[PDB]
Amino acid sequence: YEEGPGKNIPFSVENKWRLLAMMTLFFGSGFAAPFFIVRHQLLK
Amino acid sequence: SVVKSEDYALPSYVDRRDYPLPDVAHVKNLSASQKALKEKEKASWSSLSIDEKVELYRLKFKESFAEMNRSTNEWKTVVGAAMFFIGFTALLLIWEKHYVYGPIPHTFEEEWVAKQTKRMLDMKVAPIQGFSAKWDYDKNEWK
Amino acid sequence: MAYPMQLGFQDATSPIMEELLHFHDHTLMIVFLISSLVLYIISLMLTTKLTHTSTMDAQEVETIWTILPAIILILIALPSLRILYMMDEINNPSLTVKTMGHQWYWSYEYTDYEDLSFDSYMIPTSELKPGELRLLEVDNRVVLPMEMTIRMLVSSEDVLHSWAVPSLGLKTDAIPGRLNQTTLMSSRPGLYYGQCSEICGSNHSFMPIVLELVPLKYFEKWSASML
Amino acid sequence: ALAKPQMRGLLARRLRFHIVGAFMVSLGFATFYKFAVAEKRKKAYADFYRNYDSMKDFEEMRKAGIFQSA
Amino acid sequence: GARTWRFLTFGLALPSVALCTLNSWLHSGHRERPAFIPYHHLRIRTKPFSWGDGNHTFFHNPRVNPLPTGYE
Amino acid sequence: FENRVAEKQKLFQEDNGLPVHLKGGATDNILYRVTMTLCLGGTLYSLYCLGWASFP
Amino acid sequence: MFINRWLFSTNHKDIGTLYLLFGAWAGMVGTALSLLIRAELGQPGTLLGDDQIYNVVVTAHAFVMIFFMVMPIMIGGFGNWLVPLMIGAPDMAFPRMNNMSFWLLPPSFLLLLASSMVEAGAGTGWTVYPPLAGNLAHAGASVDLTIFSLHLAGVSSILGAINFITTIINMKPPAMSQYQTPLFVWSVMITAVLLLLSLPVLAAGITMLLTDRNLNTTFFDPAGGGDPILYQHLFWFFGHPEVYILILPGFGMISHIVTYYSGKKEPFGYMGMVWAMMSIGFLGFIVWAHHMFTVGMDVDTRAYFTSATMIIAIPTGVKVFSWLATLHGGNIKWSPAMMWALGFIFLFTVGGLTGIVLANSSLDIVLHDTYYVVAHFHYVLSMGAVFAIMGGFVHWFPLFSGYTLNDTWAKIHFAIMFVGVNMTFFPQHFLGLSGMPRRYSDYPDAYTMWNTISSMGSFISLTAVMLMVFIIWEAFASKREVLTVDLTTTNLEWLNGCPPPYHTFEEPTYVNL
Amino acid sequence: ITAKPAKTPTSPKEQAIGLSVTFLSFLLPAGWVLYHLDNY
Amino acid sequence: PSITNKRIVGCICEEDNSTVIWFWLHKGEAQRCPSCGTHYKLVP
Amino acid sequence: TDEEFDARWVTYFNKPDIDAWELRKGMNTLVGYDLVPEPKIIDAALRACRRLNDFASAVRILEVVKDKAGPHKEIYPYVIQELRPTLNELGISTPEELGLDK
Amino acid sequence: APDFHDKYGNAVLASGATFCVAVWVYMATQIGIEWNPSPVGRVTPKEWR
Ligand code: HEA
Ligand code: HEA
Ligand SMILES: CCCCC/C=C/C/C=C/C/C=C/C/C=C\CCCC(=O)O[C@H](COC(=O)CCCCCCCCCCCCCCCCC)COP(=O)(O)OCCN
Ligand SMILES: CCCCCC/C=C\CCCCCCCCCC(=O)O[C@H](COC(=O)CCCCCCCCCCCCCCC)COP(=O)(O)OC[C@@H](O)CO
Ligand SMILES: CCCCCCCCCCO[C@@H]1O[C@H](CO)[C@@H](O[C@H]2O[C@H](CO)[C@@H](O)[C@H](O)[C@H]2O)[C@H](O)[C@H]1O
Ligand SMILES: CCCCCCCCCCO[C@@H]1O[C@H](CO)[C@@H](O[C@H]2O[C@H](CO)[C@@H](O)[C@H](O)[C@H]2O)[C@H](O)[C@H]1O
Ligand SMILES: CCCCCCCCCCO[C@@H]1O[C@H](CO)[C@@H](O[C@H]2O[C@H](CO)[C@@H](O)[C@H](O)[C@H]2O)[C@H](O)[C@H]1O
Ligand SMILES: C[C@H](CCC(=O)O)[C@H]1CC[C@H]2[C@@H]3[C@H](O)C[C@@H]4C[C@H](O)CC[C@]4(C)[C@H]3C[C@H](O)[C@]12C
Ligand SMILES: C[C@H](CCC(=O)O)[C@H]1CC[C@H]2[C@@H]3[C@H](O)C[C@@H]4C[C@H](O)CC[C@]4(C)[C@H]3C[C@H](O)[C@]12C
Ligand code: CUA
Ligand SMILES: [Ca+2]
Ligand SMILES: [Cu+2]
Ligand SMILES: [Mg+2]
Ligand SMILES: [Zn+2]
Repeated sequence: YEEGPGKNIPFSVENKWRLLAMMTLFFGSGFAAPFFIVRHQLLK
Repeated sequence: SVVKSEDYALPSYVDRRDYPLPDVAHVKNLSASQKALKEKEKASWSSLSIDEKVELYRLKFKESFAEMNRSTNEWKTVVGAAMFFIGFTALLLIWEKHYVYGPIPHTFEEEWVAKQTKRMLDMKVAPIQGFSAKWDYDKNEWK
Repeated sequence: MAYPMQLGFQDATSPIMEELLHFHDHTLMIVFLISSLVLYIISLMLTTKLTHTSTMDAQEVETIWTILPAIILILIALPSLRILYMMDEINNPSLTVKTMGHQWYWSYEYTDYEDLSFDSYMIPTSELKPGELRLLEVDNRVVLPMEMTIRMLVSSEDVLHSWAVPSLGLKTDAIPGRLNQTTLMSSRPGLYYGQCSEICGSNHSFMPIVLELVPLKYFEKWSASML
Repeated sequence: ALAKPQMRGLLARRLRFHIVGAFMVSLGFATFYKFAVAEKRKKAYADFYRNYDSMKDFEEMRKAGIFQSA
Repeated sequence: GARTWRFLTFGLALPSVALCTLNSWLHSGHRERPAFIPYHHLRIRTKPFSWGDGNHTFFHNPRVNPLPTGYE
Repeated sequence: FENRVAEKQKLFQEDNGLPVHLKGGATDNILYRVTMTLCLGGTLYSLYCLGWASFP
Repeated sequence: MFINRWLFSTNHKDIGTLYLLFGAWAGMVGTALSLLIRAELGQPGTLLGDDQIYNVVVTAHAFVMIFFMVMPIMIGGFGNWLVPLMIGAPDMAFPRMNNMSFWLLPPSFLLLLASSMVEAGAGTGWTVYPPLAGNLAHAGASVDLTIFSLHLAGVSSILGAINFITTIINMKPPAMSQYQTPLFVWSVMITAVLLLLSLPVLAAGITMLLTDRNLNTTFFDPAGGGDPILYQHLFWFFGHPEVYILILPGFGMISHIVTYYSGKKEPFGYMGMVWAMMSIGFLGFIVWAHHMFTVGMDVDTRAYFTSATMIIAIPTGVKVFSWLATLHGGNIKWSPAMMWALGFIFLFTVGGLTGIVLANSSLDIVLHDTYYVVAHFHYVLSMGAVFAIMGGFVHWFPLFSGYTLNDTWAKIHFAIMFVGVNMTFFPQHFLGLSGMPRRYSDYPDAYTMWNTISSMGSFISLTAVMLMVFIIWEAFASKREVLTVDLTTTNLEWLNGCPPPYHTFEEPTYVNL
Repeated sequence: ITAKPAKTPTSPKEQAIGLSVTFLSFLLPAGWVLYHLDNY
Repeated sequence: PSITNKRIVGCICEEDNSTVIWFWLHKGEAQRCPSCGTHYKLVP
Repeated sequence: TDEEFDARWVTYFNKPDIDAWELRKGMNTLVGYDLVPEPKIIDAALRACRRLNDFASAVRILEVVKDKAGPHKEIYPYVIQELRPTLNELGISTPEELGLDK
Repeated sequence: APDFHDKYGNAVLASGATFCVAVWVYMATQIGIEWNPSPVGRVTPKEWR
C-alpha cells in the first residue's frame, strides 16, 4: 500500500479542483439531506 | 540549511526561548572560509571581529531571541476576517427574512401590543419587580 | 406570565416560589464568582513571559482544590434541602382538584362535593379577543380560591404531559395510571399561566394552563354555576 | 552601579500577589451582590406584602374586567 | 499492586467513610422519645439480670429505655 | 479418527500470499462470493423497501 | 486494493480515518438539523408545521450529534488513531472486530434517516419516552427504525469498548504500568468501561419498548400493570453515564493540548487527573434520577439524587484547577488548538455550574423541561465536547495527514464559532428562567427577543462550519508537508513521523525497569 | 511545528474560488428548499 | 537490541515517574536520555 | 537553600572536561526554574563555552538570561554589569554589541 | 520581507469592521425584524375591554 502524505486516505488529493468537487458533494450531501427530508415530510 | 522529511527520527534544530541550546547546529556544512572561522574560534575571542562573531552565531543558530520572539500584525487579519464572516452571516439572515419568513402574527401589531400591555397591567403581571412594579398606578404612567 | 426581555424568574405568587427566588440568588452568586475566578485565573496564567516548566508538586494545592469546593457544595445543599423538605411538609388542604392531561388539552375535576368537570383548550390565534395573549389563553380557566392550601392531583388519559405554573413554582408530570400530588397556595388574586411541560405530540406547544385566583365566595358561586 | 534586584521566584511572587487580589475582589463582589440583588429582592417582597390588601387587589382586577368568575 | 490498593484506600474508601461520617454527624440530633406503653412483648423479665438491681439492661440509657413500670 | 492438524498447518502456512479467508482453496472463494452477493443484493433490496415505505 | 484497504481494513489508523470522515459527515447533518430548529424558533408563528415535524428534527438533531458525530470522532477516530501510538502498540487487540465497530455505523445512520422518511417520523425526543413513543401515539415503523438504529450503534460501541479496554490493559510495553500511560489513554479506558456497563441497560430498555410496540408486552403500559416511569429509569441509567462518555475523551484531549501548548513535559497532578476521571466515571452511575425530579419520586430519594449529583463538582474541579496549573509558568504558544482548549476550560466550567444549579431538585421543579436545561447541556456539548474535538482536530491533523493547516484561517474559524455558540446559547438561560418549555415549535410572544438573538447566533455558527470545510480543503489543496514537531519526547504519537507508516511499532519500544 | 512551503500553492484567487464553491454547496440546496416551503 | 539501525527508547527516569521520555536511539555512539542523562547503546 | 542550589550549578558548569551535551543539558534544565540564574552560575557556564570553543552558545546564554527576566527590565543590565570582567577577559560580545537584539 | 499581515492587516481590520457594523445595523433596523422589546417606558397602554 502507498504510504505518506495524500496516500493514507480513501480520496484523491492529486488535483485540488477534483478534490473541491468531491468535498462539496460529500459535506454538501450531508448538510442538504435534512432539508430534503423536511420537504418530503411536508409534501405528504 | 535544507530540512528533509527523511531526517524526522534524527535530532533537529529548533528556535524556542525555553530550549535555548538545541540538539544540533543550524548549519553543519562549512565552506573553506567557515572552516577557517571555526579554527579562529579556538583562539582568543578578543581577536574575532564583530562580523566574525555574528557569522559564528548564525552558523550555530537560525534566529536570535529578539527575532524568534517578535510580535506580528496577524491579529488584524484574524479580527478583520472574523468580522467580515460575521457580516456575511447577516446577509444570510436578510435573505431568510425576505424569502422564508412570512408575516408575523397579528398580536405584534402596535394597537394589539398597547391593549395587551394595559391588560397585563390590569392583571398586575409581575407586580413585585418584573412588569407592573414599573407602572405608577397613581399617576397612570411608567415610573 | 413572562414579559418581553425577561432575564430571570416570573415574580413569585406563592411562598415556596419566593423561597426558590432567594435560593437561586444565593446559587447564582456562587456560579458568577466561580465562573469569574476561572476566567480571571486563565487570563493571569496567559499574561506573563515568566516561565517555570520543571515538575511541580501537586498534593498541598489539591487539598485547597477539594476542601473549598466541598464547603461550597454544602453551602448550596443546606438551603436546597431545607426548601425540598419545606415543600414536602404536611399542610391540610381545604380543596382537592384533579387535572387530567390529554392530546391536546387539560380537563379539571372538582369532586369534593359535586361532579364538576370540564375541558380547557387553548384559544386559537384567529379567535383571540383584543389584548389576549397568543398561545396562552384558554376557553375555561381553572378557577381557585386565593390564600387557601389546595391539593392538585395530576394524571393523564393518554401520553405523558406535565402540568406547570412557573409563578407558583409548580411542575408535576402527568403520567397515565399514576396520580401525582402537589400543593398550590396563591398569596394573590389574578391570572397565572403555564404550559404543557412534557413532549406529547402534534400540539404540545398549544395546551396551556390558566389559573384564575379569586376570593372563596366567588369560587363557591362559580363552582355552583359550572355544574 | 546598578543595585542587585530580586532574581528568584518572580513567577511565584506574581501568582501570590494576584491570587490574594482575586480573593479580595471576590469578597467585594459577594458584598455588592448581597446589596444589589439578594437584599434588594428580600426588601422588594417584604415591602410589597407589608401593607398588601388582597381584597383591594381583587376588586381592582374585577372592576378592570379581567375575570371569568367575577 | 500495593500502589493500586493505596490509591483505592485514599481515593475511594476513606472518602466514602468521610462522606458517611458527614451524613451521620448531620442526623446525630436526639429524637423525641415515644410515649411509654407497657406492652407485654417488651421489657421482658423472666429472671432478674445478674448485675445492678436486676431490672436494668446492661447498656440501659435512662433517656430512651423505660423499665417495665415506665421511664425513670 | 486421526490427528490431521499437521496437514492443515502445512496448507494454511503455504507462502502463496492468500489472505486467511481464501487460503483453504476454491470452496472459500465460492462461500465468500455467496456471502457478499447476499449481503450487497439484500442491502439494495433494503433500499428499495425504504423507497416503497417512504410514500403512502 | 482500494476495497482491501478501505472496506476490509485491519489497521487502527485507516479505521480511525474512516471514523473521522463519518463523524464529519454526521456533523453536517446535525448542523443542518440545528439550523432547521433555529429557523423555526427565529420568528414567532409556525414556519414548518405542528410539533410533529419540528420534534422529528429535534430528535434527529440529538441522535446525530451524539451517536454519529461526537462518539465516532472522539472514540472511533481519535481513539483508534492515538491510543495504539501512545502505548507503542502495533494495532488494536481485535483489529478485525474494530472494522465491524466502524461498518455498523453507516447502517445505524441509514435506519435513523429511514425513521424520518417513513410515516410521520419519530417525534419523540432522543429519550424516546412511552407512551408517546408507543404503538398508539406513534403507530407505524418510525420508532422501530429508531430503536434498531440505537441497537446497531450500541453493538458498535460495546464491541469498541471491549477492544479499547483489552488493548489498553494488555498491549502496553511490559515495563509501562497503568500509571505511565498518557491521560488521553486513561480517558478512553474509563469511557470504554462506562460504555460496557451502560449500553446493555439501554439495549434492555429499548428492547422492552420494541416488544411493547410489536409483541403485546406491557412493560411500560399501565393497562397490563406496566409503568412508563420504568422506561425512564432504564433510559437514564444509561443516559447519565452517556454524557460522561461524551466528555471524558474531551477531558483527555484537553489535558494533552494544554500540556503541549504550555511547553510542558507533563500535565500538573497526573495521579489527581486519573483519580478525577475514575471518580467522575463511578459517580456517573449513581445519579441518573436527576433527570426525573418532576415524575413524583419520594422526598428522601430527591434529597439523595441532589446530593450525589453535586459531589461530581469535586473531582471535576480538580481537573479544571489542574489545567490552570498546567498553563502556570508555561511558554504559551497561542496556537488555534490552544484557543479551543482555553475556550473549553471556561465554557465547560459555565455549563458544569448550571448543571449544579439543576442538581437542586427544588429549583429543578421550575427549570426542568425548560430552555435552562438546553443552555446547560449546549455549554457542555456545543462548547465543551465540540471545542475539545476542534482543538484535537487542528492539533493532530498534521499527524494524521502529513500536511499543515493555515493557522490564521484556523484562528478566524475559532473566533467566528466562539461568537456564534455564545450568541446562540447564552440567551437560552433567560428563556429557561422565564419558563419557555423544551420541544416547542412556537412560543408565547414575550419570548421573541431572546429566540431571535439565539437564531442569529446559530447562523454565525453555520458560517464557522462552512469555513472549516474550506480550511480542510485549503490544507489538502496547498500540500505544506510537516518537517519538525516539538516535544516528541513527551508525545510518542508524533515520533514515527507525519503521517506515520501503515505499520508502526513492528519493532516495539525499549523500556527497561 | 515547521513545514515545507506548499507543493501546490493556493493563491488568494484560488482560495476565493474554494471558499465560494464551499459556501454555495451548503447554501444553494437549503436555500432552494426554504424558498419553496410555501409550495410544499 | 534491534533488528534495524534505530529503535525507540522510553526512559522512566525515576521509579514511579508517570512521564515517560521517548526518543530514537541510533546505531553508533551511546546516546543519553534528554531528561536524566542515562546512557543507551544500540546493539543491532 | 539558595546558596546550595547556586553552588551545585557553579560546580556543574566548572567541570573541566564538561562536554557539549552536558553544557546544553545544564542550560536547557536551568531555564525551567522560577529564577534568573545568579551571575556566578552564568560566569561558570560562559567559561564552559570557552573550554568547548563555542562562542555562539556564550551569546545565546546571555540572551536567555534576558528572556528569563520577563518584564523585570532591571535584571539583565545588572547581570551584564556583574559579568563585564568575565566578558572582557574572554572577549564575549553581548547580543546588543552584536546587533542580535534587533 | 513584509508578510500578508504587514501588507493587508490594516485594510482587513478596517473593511471587516465597517462591513460587519453596516450589514448588522441594516439587518436589525431596515427589514422589519420583530424584536418585541419591553413595553416599559415605550408603550402607552390602551383600553382593551
Ligand atoms: C453533541 C451534542 C449536541 C451538539 C453539538 C448540539 C449543537 C447545537 N444544538 Fe442541540 N441538542 C442536543 C445535542 C447537541 N446539540 C440534544 C441532546 C438536544 C435535546 C433533544 C431533545 O430534546 O430530545 C438538543 C436540542 C437542541 C435545541 C432545543 C430544541 C427544543 O427543545 O425544541 C436547540 C435549540 O436551539 C438546539 C440547537 C443546537 C445548535 C444551534 C447547535 C449548534 O451549536 C451546532 C453548530 C455546529 C457544530 C457545533 C459543528 C458540528 C460538526 C463537527 C464538530 C464536525 C467537525 C468536522 C471534523 C472534526 C472533520 N439543540
Ligand atoms: C457532555 C455532556 C454533559 C456533561 C458533562 C454534563 C454534566 C453535568 N450535568 Fe448535565 N445534561 C446534559 C449533558 C451534560 N451534563 C444533557 C444532554 C442533559 C439533558 C438530557 C435531556 O433531558 O435531553 C443534561 C441534563 C442535566 C440535568 C437534568 C435537568 C433537567 O432535565 O431538569 C441535571 C440535573 O442535575 C444535570 C447536571 C449536571 C451536573 C451536576 C454535571 C456535572 O458533571 C458538572 C460538573 C462541573 C462543574 C461543577 C464545573 C467545574 C468545577 C469547578 C470549577 C469546581 C468548583 C465548582 C463548584 C464548587 C460547584 N444535567
Ligand atoms: C460494642 C461492640 C460489641 C460488644 C460485644 C458485647 C459486649 C459485652 C459482652 C460481651 C460478649 C458478647 C457476646 C454475645 C452474648 C450476649 C449478649 C451480647 C450483646 C450486647 O452487648 O447486648 C447488650 C446486653 O448485654 C447483656 O445483656 C449482657 C452481656 C454480658 C453477659 C454475656 C453472657 C453470655 C455468654 C454466652 C457465652 C456462649 C459462648 C459460645 C461458645 C460456643 C462454643 C461451642 C445490649 O444492651 P441493652 O442495654 O440490652 O440494650 C441497649 C439499650 N440502650
Ligand atoms: C435486533 C437485531 C440486532 C442485532 C444486530 C447484531 C449485530 C451485529 C451482527 C454480528 C455479526 C457477528 C460476526 C462474528 C463476530 C466475531 C467477533 C470476534 O470473535 O472477535 C474476537 C474478539 O472479541 C472477543 O474475543 C470477545 C467478544 C466477542 C463478541 C462477539 C459477537 C457479538 C455480537 C452481538 C453482541 C451484543 C451483546 C448483547 C448484550 C448487550 C476476535 O477478534 P478479531 O479482531 O476478529 O481477531 C483477532 C485475532 O487475533 C484472532 O485470531
Ligand atoms: C471571541 C474570541 C476571539 C478570539 C480572538 C483571536 C485573536 C487572534 C490573535 C492572533 O494575533 C496574533 O497572535 C499571536 C499569537 O496567536 C501573537 O504572537 C505574539 O505574542 C505572543 C505573546 O503571547 C508570543 O508568544 C508570540 O511570539 C508573538 O509573536 C501575534 O503578535 C498576534 O498578532
Ligand atoms: C441476492 C439479492 C437478494 C434477494 C432480494 C429478493 C427481493 C425480491 C423478493 C420478492 O418480493 C416480495 O414480493 C411479495 C409480493 O408478492 C411480497 O409478498 C408479501 O406481500 C404481499 C402483498 O400482496 C402479501 O400477500 C403478503 O404479505 C406477502 O406475500 C413480499 O413481501 C416481498 O418480499
Ligand atoms: C439555513 C441554511 C440556508 C440559509 C440561507 C441560504 C441563503 C440562500 C442562498 C440562495 O439560495 C437560493 O436563493 C434563490 C433566491 O434568492 C433561489 O432562487 C429562487 O428565486 C429566484 C429569483 O426569484 C428564481 O430565479 C429561482 O428560480 C428560484 O428557485 C434559489 O433556488 C436558491 O438556491
Ligand atoms: C493515593 C493516590 C495515588 C498516589 C500515588 O500513588 O502517586 C492519590 C492520587 C490522587 C489523590 C487524591 C486527590 O489529590 C484528591 C484529594 C486531595 C486531598 O488533599 C486528599 C484526598 C484526595 C482524594 C487525594 C487522596 C490521595 O492522595 C490520592 C487518591
Ligand atoms: C470411537 C470414538 C473415538 C474418537 C477418537 O478417539 O477419534 C469415540 C470416543 C468418544 C466417543 C463419544 C463419547 O463416548 C460420548 C458419546 C457416547 C454415545 O453413546 C455415542 C456418541 C458419543 C458422542 C461418542 C461418539 C464416538 O464413539 C466417540 C467420539
Ligand atoms: Cu401535553 Cu406537551
Ligand atoms: Ca416560527
Ligand atoms: Cu444526568
Ligand atoms: Mg420532563
Ligand atoms: Zn531518563
